[PDB]
This record gives sequence, structure tokens and C-alpha cells, in this order.
Amino acid sequence: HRPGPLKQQNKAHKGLSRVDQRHRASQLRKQKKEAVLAEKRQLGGKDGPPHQVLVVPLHSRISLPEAMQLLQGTVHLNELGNTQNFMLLCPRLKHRWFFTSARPGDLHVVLDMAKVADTILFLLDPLEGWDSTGDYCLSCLFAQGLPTYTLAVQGISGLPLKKQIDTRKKLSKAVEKRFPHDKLLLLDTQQEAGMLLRQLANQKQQHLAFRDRRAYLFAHAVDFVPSEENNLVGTLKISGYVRGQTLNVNRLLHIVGYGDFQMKQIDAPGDPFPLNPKVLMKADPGRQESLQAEVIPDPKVPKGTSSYQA
Amino acid sequence: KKKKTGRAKRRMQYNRRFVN
Amino acid sequence: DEEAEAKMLEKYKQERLEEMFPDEVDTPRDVAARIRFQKYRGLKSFRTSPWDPKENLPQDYARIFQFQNFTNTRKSIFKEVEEKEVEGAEVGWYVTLHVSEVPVSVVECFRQGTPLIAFSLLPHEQKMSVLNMVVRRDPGNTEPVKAKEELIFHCGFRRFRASPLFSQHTAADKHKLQRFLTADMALVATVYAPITFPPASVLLFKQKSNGMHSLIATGHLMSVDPDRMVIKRVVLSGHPFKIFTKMAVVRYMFFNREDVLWFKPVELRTKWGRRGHIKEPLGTHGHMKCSFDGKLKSQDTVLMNLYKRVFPKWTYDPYVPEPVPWLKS
Amino acid sequence: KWDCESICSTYSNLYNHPQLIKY
Amino acid sequence: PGAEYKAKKAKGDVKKKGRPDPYAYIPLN
RNA sequence: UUAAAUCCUUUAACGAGGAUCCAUUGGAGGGCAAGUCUGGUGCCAGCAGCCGCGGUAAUUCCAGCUCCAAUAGCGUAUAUU
RNA sequence: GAAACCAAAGUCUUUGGGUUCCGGGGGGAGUAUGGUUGCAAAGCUGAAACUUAAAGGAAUUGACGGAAGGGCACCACCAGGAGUGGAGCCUGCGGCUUAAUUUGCACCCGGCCCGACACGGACAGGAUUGACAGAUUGAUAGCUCUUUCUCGAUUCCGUGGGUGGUGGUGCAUGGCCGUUGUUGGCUGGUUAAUUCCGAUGAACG
Repeated sequence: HRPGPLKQQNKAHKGLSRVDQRHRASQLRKQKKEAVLAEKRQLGGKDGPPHQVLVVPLHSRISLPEAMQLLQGTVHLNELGNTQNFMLLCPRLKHRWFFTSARPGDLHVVLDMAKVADTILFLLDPLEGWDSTGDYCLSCLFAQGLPTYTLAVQGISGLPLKKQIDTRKKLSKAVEKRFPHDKLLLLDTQQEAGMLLRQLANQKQQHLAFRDRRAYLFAHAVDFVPSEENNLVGTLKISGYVRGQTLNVNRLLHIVGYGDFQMKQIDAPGDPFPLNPKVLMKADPGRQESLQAEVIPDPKVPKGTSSYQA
Repeated sequence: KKKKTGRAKRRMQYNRRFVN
Repeated sequence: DEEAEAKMLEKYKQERLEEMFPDEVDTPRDVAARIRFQKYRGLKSFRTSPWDPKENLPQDYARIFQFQNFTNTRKSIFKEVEEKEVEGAEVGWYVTLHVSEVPVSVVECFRQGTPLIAFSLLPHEQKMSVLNMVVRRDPGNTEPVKAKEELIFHCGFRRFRASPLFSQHTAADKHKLQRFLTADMALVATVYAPITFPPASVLLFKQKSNGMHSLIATGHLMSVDPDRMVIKRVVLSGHPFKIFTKMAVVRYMFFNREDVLWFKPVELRTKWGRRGHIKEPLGTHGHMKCSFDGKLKSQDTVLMNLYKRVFPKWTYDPYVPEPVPWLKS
Repeated sequence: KWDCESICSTYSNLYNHPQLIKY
Repeated sequence: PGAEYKAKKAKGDVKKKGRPDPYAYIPLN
């Protein structure tokens, strides 16, 4: 209701100096630069585990042995049944590498060596971007989590120079729908290999949140000794570099394809490939050591009468 | 089907809105 | 061979039927609705309506572990590993580890060239519990997957074969079951698995006939809790004969009088937005009279929602077969 | 004489505990 | 004032089963 | 051409009918040009610079079709006129 | 001039007589802090972070439960009368029961009867139509349950969210009824009776 003129409505009465700024900025800059310097020195140096580089070709035409021959300082070549991985030492650049490689398509090898690697080197075709096998590997790697990656092209030298420049343009156009701002490199000669190695050494490290909290280890050498041969079980001796955190015997060890296990001893022999050319301190008992109990251990009617007349 | 692009689309627009 | 293709056509037809009509069913003629949908109850406001999270827990939940405060426990363990120093071999040392009960075959996996990666876990990550993992379907694969078929999980340095349970990703207490994983949104896979602390990447693979694995779903771990309630919905449909002033006679919904007397005290709705409840069963052939909030048209169809908490299936297989290299289809 | 809502009163909620990890 | 107990189709006072016998309670001031 | 090249220009040869040798980016309630079309969701999911739309007949949400504006360009954030 | 109004609040887009103070959407807020004056109370100067699509001015009414005067009424009242509401009978709405207790004959319980498109099958080896009998049935009935007799392409089984058909309903639509004066002109049976039934036209205004 809006009152008229007869109702009474009284009208209301409308009654830091520039030196200190520069010093503060410099203090913050020194703190940030010191933290950055410590984090960059924590990887791949004299005090750290080797920089692990997973070389994945993305095409069937990529000659992986040629690329791994270009990439190898001092080379110490660990060999397996079919594949070979090599430790590289550059005392000129003062840096240690472990180059591993895997063809795309075989899922467990690429995923298991990608969850432990520090850098992934994606090899590219000069003409096309990648195969469908490479696209499947890329989908799996993107979904699992990408560490620091670098793209390198293998076959730019075979083409004529006009076609070299034009195909470099076309290759960047093709790749840019998945890696939008990434510089391609070239792998033709030894000096391009040296520039690639220097690029891999000095590069900001994408940090994977899962493996940073738990300890992990890539097996450099594994031996076995059976407790009972008929039982087909016994002590496994796995040797490699510790990467993530400080490991303890009071917590279990999982192998990715074989489940949980209980370590019984941890010893520290000599570093086989140190950069600049037996001991065990741990106690076993189950006062706080976890066990493998994944499941809880605790366990007058007539004959003719129907239901209506009933 | 595909659409005309460039001068042809403007020609089609002019024929549609002014000629008839 | 041909039976596999017939099953493929059957699964595609089921996918099309679920996509067209969400989870409608046809009522069994011979089996009574009382004994068929015995464990189904009707909710009033789905999300708001209170469902007890402890009613009818199965034997499988008697074998798993529970966190009274998962967030605080994870924060405490992360704070402890971040700040408090545990004695042992630290980062950068070339160590050797003697580990006690290991099968021989792992050695034959190393010797032919396969990589071998070990990782020392966190506490309470060996025990079995219920994992909820948010996933999205990969655009590269389009074959249908049903709600309780076995898949291969890559969850946080762990690979295992298990049967998930697909649910809608909401922030409420009750989550509706998704009978098929469709390729547009984010769903939740609920499964019995060992405890893994987030964050962790989650990959869902399907094993093909030739040994290949096709990437089905990509996502991340969401939580570790069996307190999540996954609810399966069953929708029953009924047709009105004739319309009075806010009164309708529904047929083809039940087929016995005792079935109508059973599913009486919970409310029904319509496809066009009207709402009503069963007044009284008219015939003893399932026909019933029911009142509404408004007079509905003759082409309108009435719907009834029944809800049942569904638990996942214990199909935890830690062994995953080694693939053949992936290639073109 | 049971219906959908009465039978839910006959559901016990104290039998199948999962083991609880405290804080 | 007993609106839940008034019959819609008739004048009178219809019983309900969930609630007790028909009535209407209003407070004082 | 040029230091030698590349590109442009000049010329042989091949090179177009779905001329698939396939033009995008934002919008269609008003401001402000362009739909009260159809399917889905039902104050939810969302849109919306602003006014506002969505609570079972959505001209405004998600889409199909159609239409509008600029066009090898067109949206968005910010500074400034 | 926004108007209330103003001989100034006029001499203003035809905009310049001189000069002082002072405002810039609403709040935070005349607040904090700093300065200054004061015995004190306090006075003077005075923010920002943040927050919001309004805040406000001029007059004008129009709805707006309602409020004050009257008029009328035994479906309003005073004075009454007959009463119902008390009991029984039956009748309507509710409610309760059941198969329904139809309704402001859907159905109870039974028995009957019967669309094309495409594709995959059977199809003259015969697809199919018509049945003597006996009975199932609540009764019969080839529309049924056993027994083979006949007509033979007139075919008959299933599946699709794609049309769809004695489909239903609304619009336009061609013909056609009715709707908006005057004068003429007996073979038959049957009943009291030229009785009953039974065959059986023209002009003028």
C-alpha cells in the first residue's frame, strides 16, 4: 500500500624509499635464485643419481640404433637380452647420464621406463609427425604423466635444402597440435648431439607428484639365490640408485608386475660409475615393520469349501 | 554441400536481398 | 567367432537402449515384482532423501579397511615424510637390496630385456580397500563397456585386473549407477584394490582378443573410501487408460494386485513433469487408480523409480598378461 | 503385510564392519 | 484450522490413519 | 637473382567438378544484424559485459538444422584514447 | 527550470562583467592513521583495502485487506410456530471392505474374434481356405481339443524407434434440401357403415 497525501510523510534531512624497495626486491631475488640453484644442483651431478633419459621413437622409420650411436665423454654400456642401455659421463660438462630406449607399442616397457625416467627424448619423422603406434604411446604417456621432454628430428639431412626448410615448417605445423610451444632439435652430426646433450642437462624439471613422495629404484643389476629350489622362491638381490626419498626396511617394497615384498637387508656397495674418479645401517624387527596382511586376519475346513466360503 | 566463399558469397547475398 | 559378433550386436543394442531410455526395464510376467525387486526401495528426493550408509553391508566389506579420517591421515603421512627424517639410504646412493620371498620368474623377466622397477611404498598402502577413480573415455576407442566387466587398471605404479563399478561424479551422498561408460563426461570407477594415496594417474585398458590392450579410459585417483554409496536405479513405466480430474488409471505397470499393494508407499512421476502417488489398486490384474497434481494428457507415460545400493565385485587379480606390441586395427 | 518402507525397518546396520584405521 | 482433516469431496471430518483422530490445535498468546 | 644461395619475377612439363584443391571465428530476447524451429535437461547443468533466461509449453542452457556479422581472419584479458 | 516553482533560481549550445569557497554513483566513512588546537569533552584537516547497480530528486494519482454513512432481505435478525440434530428405517456424499462395491459397467472373473515398408526363413514336396463327427467349456463352437476330407498362391512366421493406417481431429472447398396469394379437378379378402387393409391431374395474378 502506498499512502496518499493525507498520511504524514516527513521529508528526511539530507545531512618505502626507493633504496629500500630495491633492497627488498634484491632480497627476494637472492632467496628465489638460491632455492633454484639448490634444486638444479640436486639432479645428475656428483652427489645425485644419473640423469635418466628415455629415448622413444614415434615412427617406424626412425633408426633407433643410429640415434643411440650418435648419443654416445665415457660410455659404459649395460647390455640385456635384446636391448642395451648406457651410462654416459661428461666431466667436461660435469654431468652423468643413463640412456635407456624403448620402441612404442609394447605398453609395459614404455610405461615402466617412463614412470622412472627424468627426461623423455621423443624422436620424430621428418615427413610425418608420428605413427598411430606413436599416437597410442603418446596418449598413454600423457595420461600417465609427462616428465621433462625434448623433441628431436632424425632425417632432415637426406632431403634437398629447399625441401629441408619447407619440411621443417610442415613438421612444426603437424606437431603443433600436440606440443604447441616446443622447439625441435636435429640429430644428424656429433655437434648436434652435443647441443642436444647440453640442452638436456640445463632444462627446468617437470616434477611428477606421485614418485616424489615414495622411494623408487630402477634395477641396474639383479641376481637371485633360492632358499628352496623346489619352492621356487629365494632372496633377490637388486642393485640400483635410490631416487625419490630415503627408503627404510620397516615399509614394504612393491615391484610393478609382481606385487608387494618384504626386504630383509639393505647394503651400500661402491658406486660402479662415479662422476669424478658392504656398509649397512638398518634394523629389521617387526616392532614397527609392516606385514603383508592385505586382508583382515579376523574372520475345521470341509473338502468342498473354497477360500471365499472359508 | 560446401558454401561459396569470398566474392561469390557476397554475390549470392546481393542476389538474395536485392535482385528478387 | 560369430557368437562374439552376436554378443557385440547385443551389447551395442543394450547401449542404444540405455542411451535412448535411461534405465527403464520391462517387468517380468511370470516372476512377481515383489520377489524380483525385493531389495529395491523408493527414494523421495534422491539426493536429499536419507539413505543409511551401513544398511546391508556384504561379506566383501568385512575383508577391507576403513579410514575414520582419510584427509587428516594423508596430510599427517605427507607431513611426516616431508619434514621428519627416517634413517636409511638416502637419494643418490647405489644400493643393493636383499628381499626375501621373490619368485624365480622375475629374474627371467630381467634377463630377456624387460625393465624391472621397484618402489618403496608408504605405510597402509598394502591393505585392500575401496578405490574411487574419476575417468574419461578415450576418443580413440568406441566399443561399449558394461558396468561390471573386467578391465586392466594402471593405478599409481600398480597394474592389476579388476571389475569396476561406474557411477556419476557428483558431490552428494548418493551417486546413480551408470550402466554403460559413455564417451562424453567424467565417471567414477569404484573397485576393491590396495590403498593408494592421491595423487595418482589412472589408466583403464581392455584386453583384446589378439593380446593387444586398447586404452579405454584416462583419469586420476579420487578417493579411498567404502563410505561412498553407488545406487542402481530401476525405472518402471505405466500407461493410463483414461483421465479424470487429477485421477488416472494406470495399466501395464504391474500385473498382480499384491505387487501394487507392495510398491504403494513411494511416489511416482511422469515424463512430462507431473507428480503423483498410487491411490488404490483397481483390478487384480495390476491395474490401479492413482491421483496427481494436475490433469495429464493421454500420451503421457508414468514412471516409477526404485533404488538399490550396489557393491562392486571382488575380482582383484594382481597378474596382468604381457601385451603383444600395439598396432593398427 | 509388509511393503517397501516397513521391510527397511528390518535391516540391521551393525554386522559387516570393515576394520577401522584410527587417527 | 483442521484443513488437513476437511474432506475435499464432502462436508464433514474425514479420518487419517497415520495421524490420530481429527482435531485442530491453536495456541494462545 | 646473389658474395654463393633462397624468395619474387620469366618460362618448359604435370596439375580442377563433391573443381574432397571441402574458410574460419563469434553470435540469433533487447542493446545489436540474425529462430518465439526440433530433440535433451528441468532454478539442476549452465548461460549472461548489463537488463535478465533456466523451478515440465526454455525465442537466451547442451545439441541438429537454418540464419546473421567480419573474413584469412575472428574472439578473450588488460592498459589507454 | 526535471518539475515544485523563481522577478531571480532570468539576461545559458545566440554558451566569457569581476572574484572566493566548493561537488564528481551509493557505501566503507568524516572512519583509521598522521598532524594541529583544547584542562577535558572534543574541534580542524582526513584515507585506502573492500563492497555494490543502483542511491536519490520533482510532482500526479490508480490498485491496496480495509474504514465511516445508508438501502434491502425470514435462503438476515426480534416475538414466536413447526422442526431436524435424540432412537429406529431407508437414501447422498465421505470413510472402511472386497473382484467391482461403475459414475461425476472403464473394469471383477472367464471365453471369443481379428495394418502395410524392408530383411531373414517356410512356400506347390504344397503355403493357405472351408469341416463330418466326439469333447473341451460355465454351455457351444472347427472361433477351441483329437481323426484326416476338400479350395489351392488368394501365401504365413519373426525382427526395426525408418515410414506408417476403414486411423482420429481442425482449416479452405463444388452441388443439393429446407430456411431467410387465387381458381379448378376396384381383381381380393373384411366390417354395422361409400367400414378396414390390399393394386390404382391443371391453370391465373
